[PDB]
Amino acid sequence: MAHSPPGHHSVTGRPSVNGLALAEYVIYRGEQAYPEYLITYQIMRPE
Amino acid sequence: GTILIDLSPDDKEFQSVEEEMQSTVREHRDGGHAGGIFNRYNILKIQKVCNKKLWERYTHRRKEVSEENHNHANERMLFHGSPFVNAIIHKGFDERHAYIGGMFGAGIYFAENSSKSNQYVYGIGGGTGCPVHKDRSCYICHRQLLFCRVTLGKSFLQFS
Ligand SMILES: CN(CCO)c1ccc(-c2nc3cc(Cl)ccc3c(=O)[nH]2)cc1
Ligand SMILES: [Zn+2]
Repeated sequence: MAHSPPGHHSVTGRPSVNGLALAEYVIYRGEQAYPEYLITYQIMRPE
Repeated sequence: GTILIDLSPDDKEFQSVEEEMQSTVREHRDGGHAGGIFNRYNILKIQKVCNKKLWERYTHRRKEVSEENHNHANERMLFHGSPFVNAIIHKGFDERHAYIGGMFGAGIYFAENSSKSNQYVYGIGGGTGCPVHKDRSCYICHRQLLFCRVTLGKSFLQFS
């Protein structure tokens, strides 16, 4: 993995074109996330 | 050392996790190419992931970050999709779970939109889709996402 930008612990990707998209995030140390919930699902075919 | 505890659909915790999953679906610019065509999910199971060692690893790092950032971990709950979800729940996140070619550099990626993380369940760009039918829009095969506690600390803002 890469390093965080100096003086930072993560990166936030802020969309600037798609007004409806939410943010994306990147961490560079696996210790900075804990997998709290495992969600099992299917995508649903639209009616 | 991981055990998985099934949550009842009657449990407020199941309900708040499901609501975050469903309410953060959006339309994608690929028209569904990577993740499939859908507006909602059929939730089949939500399990709490319990591993003491992995939790202590997380909280140890969280304290390090907080102390570097005026006692503020900047902790979020975010989605992660990956072909190695079952590895992550047993062994934790590490460099093998990084997206080397991602737009914000080689690191581990998370999304506020559940449907963004859904694009990565079968690999980058959806790969070849589900193993059984080779369909990125499969409505039959079971998928899994992780809903993760993530320490952001001081986060570098990259505009789109
Ligand atoms: C382990 N790998 C590479 C698999 O060969 C992997 C790559 C990407 C992802 C992934 N990337 C994202 C990118 C954005 Cl912008 C938002 C969310 C995700 C995500 O949930 N997983 C997960 C695992
Ligand atoms: Zn399938």
